[PDB]
Amino acid sequence: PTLRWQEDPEPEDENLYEKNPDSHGYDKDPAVDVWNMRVVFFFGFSIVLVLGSTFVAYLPDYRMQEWARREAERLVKYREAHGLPLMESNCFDPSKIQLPED
Amino acid sequence: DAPPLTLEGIKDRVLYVLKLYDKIDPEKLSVNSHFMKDLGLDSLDQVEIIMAMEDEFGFEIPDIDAEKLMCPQEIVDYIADKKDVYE
Amino acid sequence: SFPKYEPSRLASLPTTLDPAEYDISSETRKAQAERLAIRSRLKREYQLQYNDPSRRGVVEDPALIRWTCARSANVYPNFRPNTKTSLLGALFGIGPLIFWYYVFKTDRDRKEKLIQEGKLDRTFNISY
Amino acid sequence: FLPSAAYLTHQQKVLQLYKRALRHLESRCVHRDKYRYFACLLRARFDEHKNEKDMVKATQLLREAEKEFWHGQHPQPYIFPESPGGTSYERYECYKVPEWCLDDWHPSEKAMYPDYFAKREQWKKLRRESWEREVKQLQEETPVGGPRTEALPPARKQGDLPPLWWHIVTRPRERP
Amino acid sequence: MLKYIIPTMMLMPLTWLSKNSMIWINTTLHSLLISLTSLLLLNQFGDNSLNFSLTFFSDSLSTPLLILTMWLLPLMLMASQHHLSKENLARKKLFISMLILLQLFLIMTFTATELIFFYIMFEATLVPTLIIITRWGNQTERLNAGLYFLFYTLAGSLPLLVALIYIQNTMGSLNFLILQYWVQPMPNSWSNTFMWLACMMAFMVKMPLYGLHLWLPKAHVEAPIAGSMVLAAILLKLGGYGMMRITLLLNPITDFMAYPFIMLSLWGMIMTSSICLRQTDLKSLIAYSSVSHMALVIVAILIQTPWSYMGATALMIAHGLTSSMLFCLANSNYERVHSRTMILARGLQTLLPLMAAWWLLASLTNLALPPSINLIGELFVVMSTFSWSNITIILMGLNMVITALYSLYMLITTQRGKHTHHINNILPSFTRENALMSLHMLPLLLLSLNPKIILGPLY
Amino acid sequence: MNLFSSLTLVTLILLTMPIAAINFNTHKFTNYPLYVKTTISCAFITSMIPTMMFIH
Amino acid sequence: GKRLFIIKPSGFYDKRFLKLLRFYILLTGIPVVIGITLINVFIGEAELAEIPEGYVPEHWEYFKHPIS
Repeated sequence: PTLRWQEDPEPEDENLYEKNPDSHGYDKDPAVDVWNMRVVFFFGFSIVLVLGSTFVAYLPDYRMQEWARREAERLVKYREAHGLPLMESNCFDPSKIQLPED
Repeated sequence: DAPPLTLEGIKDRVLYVLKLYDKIDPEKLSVNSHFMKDLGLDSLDQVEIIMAMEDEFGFEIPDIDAEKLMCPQEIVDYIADKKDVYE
Repeated sequence: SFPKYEPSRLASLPTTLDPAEYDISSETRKAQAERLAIRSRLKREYQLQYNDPSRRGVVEDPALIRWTCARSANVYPNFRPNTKTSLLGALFGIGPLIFWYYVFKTDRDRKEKLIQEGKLDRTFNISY
Repeated sequence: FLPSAAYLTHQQKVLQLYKRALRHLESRCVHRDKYRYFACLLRARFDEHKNEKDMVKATQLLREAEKEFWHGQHPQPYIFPESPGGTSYERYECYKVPEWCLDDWHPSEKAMYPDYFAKREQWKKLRRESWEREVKQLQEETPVGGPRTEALPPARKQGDLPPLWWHIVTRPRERP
Repeated sequence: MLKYIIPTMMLMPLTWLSKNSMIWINTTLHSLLISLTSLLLLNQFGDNSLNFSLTFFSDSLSTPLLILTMWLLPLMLMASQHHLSKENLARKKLFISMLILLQLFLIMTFTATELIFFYIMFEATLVPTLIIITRWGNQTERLNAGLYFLFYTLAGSLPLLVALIYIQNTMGSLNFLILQYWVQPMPNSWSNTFMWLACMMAFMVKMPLYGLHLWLPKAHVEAPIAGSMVLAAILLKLGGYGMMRITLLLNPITDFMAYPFIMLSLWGMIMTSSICLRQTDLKSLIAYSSVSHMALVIVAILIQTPWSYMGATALMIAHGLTSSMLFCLANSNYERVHSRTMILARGLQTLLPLMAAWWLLASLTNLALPPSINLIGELFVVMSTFSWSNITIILMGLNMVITALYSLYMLITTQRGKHTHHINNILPSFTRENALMSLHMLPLLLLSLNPKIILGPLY
Repeated sequence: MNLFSSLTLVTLILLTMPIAAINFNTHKFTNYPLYVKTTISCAFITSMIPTMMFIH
Repeated sequence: GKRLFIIKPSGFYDKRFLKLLRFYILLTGIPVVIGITLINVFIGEAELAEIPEGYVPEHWEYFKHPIS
């Protein structure tokens, strides 16, 4: 003697195939789905992925890497060629330091 | 590893091993026989026969069936079920 | 000839040596009849809603749904804080945490005091 | 736990014991001749008191038989390489594809195999043509207010197919 | 940086004044264009950060996360159809513009300079997540999910504001540089303990730490796929980014006051990897997986080694990609059967014989197969914590074992052994889900080749 | 030796064509088992040489 | 009169996707690799000299590779 509802019986399971056997991703509009495929590849791989692969495969020395290689090369060659010990400890000059006293 | 089984062939192999069995005769050995009516042998040696088929062909048959074969034709039918006998 | 197969929480008791299967009263016959009847009706409903040629979706078992809703969402109702619940809660939730806490204090105070002495093997320990 | 009735019986219970003990005696006993000897010995041991008009002493001897069996089984009972438990256990299940597929193919490949799909389509029309009336009338027609069995009657009425047969007939071929 | 801000704005009236079968191409195409546009950013070098204005700047912590955001938007926007294409046009447009405003506040948040501005953009990151998951939460408790969500995030993130205003009017302005160059150490009075506790506890809530992870599982099992990917990847690594910055201040008391949180994180990492071994609701296993990886993140943040921060940022980016991918695969399976449960949908090595390739690939990244980034992260964090103590490797290795076993259980449970053969409705794989998998797992392997980009400031 | 290093690195890299081959072919080669067997044989004959140089 | 009929899931949609993927990466995988091969076979990398006396460079004229 009661129902509490009035709506459609749910769901309506649409196979997105069985009206298009050629169909790509979304709903049954035929051509613009092919455009979706073509844009998400051709502007998603064909312009993004391989160009990003080149662009990050090399660029300059990110955080000064090979600069540091050759700079350390020249500095250690200098500190061999002038006798003084390589990598002096006490990186700041002890003449320009002032210990507080007791 | 697939020689094809066929219905005449499975009939011949099953009747070969029944005929080799001792306490039956090669005279009253029919395809449409009974292990209960006319061969008259007991349930015990009936399951010895079931053991012979399992040990020849290489697979168990379950005890839901070994109650209820009781004739050679249904034996051939049941290995036809397990093997799906067409080429 | 045999010590009669003491069971466990792991070793299942097999079908043969129950020995309750041999005291068949009429109640066990009654129970096995009704249990077969229940299995019969459920396979009937399932097979009719399994072999429909129009039935596109899945058969949507209420048993699995009922188990899942019992397992996750029907925990927090229902509950009362008992002695057993509170006791096991503070044991298996706080016990290991506070134990691991004290042992890492102990290891860290050892290593801090020991390198405060300076006699540790950090002659070259750069990758800290 | 079986589809036909509510229990095995005494008879088939003893029978399954005899099958198991004979199988374990295979798994214990190589060389096949001493196997044959011990098999006839075991058959004689069941022949000693086959003909008890008693029943309660028979089932007590059944229980003591199960004790001396389970004491004397094998660590690897010889399971066949087709049985569950065994070496196969749906071994070539890699290709046991159900046949609700193969209709969701692109019509290029439905052009690749034409006759098969024509006859498959008349199979599905055979199914739907006799689905409603005969099958569901035969199911809601015969049984008791509860079904209380797991068998089902055949279609002895006149013509067409026994009910509820599609997933029985259309199965994998067990060696593809 | 306004060169990135303003086309992300102007992608919004785009979506309004396009029509049916016309919004989609514009949004997706132009969002990919913005992805190239921020691939242009990565210049960052040497001495310091790089300053995009008197107002914006980029640390090299912020560059990979920012590029990850602008990568993850078009993927998401393709991913969130077929479960709403049959709803109305106006509601669909509102959905797309909601995500674009979301991305806009995420870029605002990652390129912050002032921590107060960071806080405003933190909760402006919050409010679209709420509206998406509540309006399309798609199950009966999306109510409770949103409610738990917003009250945990605000009521944890509320006193963080008070602590930052107090620091503002005790140490001048709040550039990250003038937070640096002027920070002086602060000793162990109890006010310092509460101030540290306020800041670190708000971001602890947003990671999650272990005692506050039941924020998470409702807020991912009852979300749509877009908000789930957003929430997992961008929001959890956003919380980690915040703690990574503001841990620059208050180093002289973090040692004395960091002991309970590490131990909470370790025993909770073990417990969370254990609790995702036995649950149903396959969608939630990825959520508890995410709590496991974030617990390892928190271990890496509270220990303060440069080794630890390198491992932390790599673990951030790799787990973001893994979890976002794996959520998208679980949505594919739920589009197949209307279950969400684990033990139901089975088989599928036979059917869809290349969906399983993507399941295998993501499952082995979540295993941390070794050339991938996630092993780089986990390995350096284990190295840094073993230099922290000679004992913690029991916990890390046992995490590795249980992580292996639940991840493999996800693989071979639902997609191995036997189809239940009363399914008979699953379609062969669309091009779209294959495209989504392709957009996840090309950059993960491409960073697996050359990973010197994604390591942190302490490179 | 340039011969030594050259032959060892090509014993590596000969095991790298066929995976990329059927990842890139999509026209199902009938000769695929024969192909993998013959590249393993060629890797063998390249690997016999520098080991004998090593013992030499 | 020997052969049987296997039951496959499909080949169509799967091989169509992979064919599209190799075509749409390869359509700019090929000309870029051709381009960079022409770059390091014609245009030169760079040379390793030092700072000329009183001639400040650009912020380029600093790097080995010409595309960088």
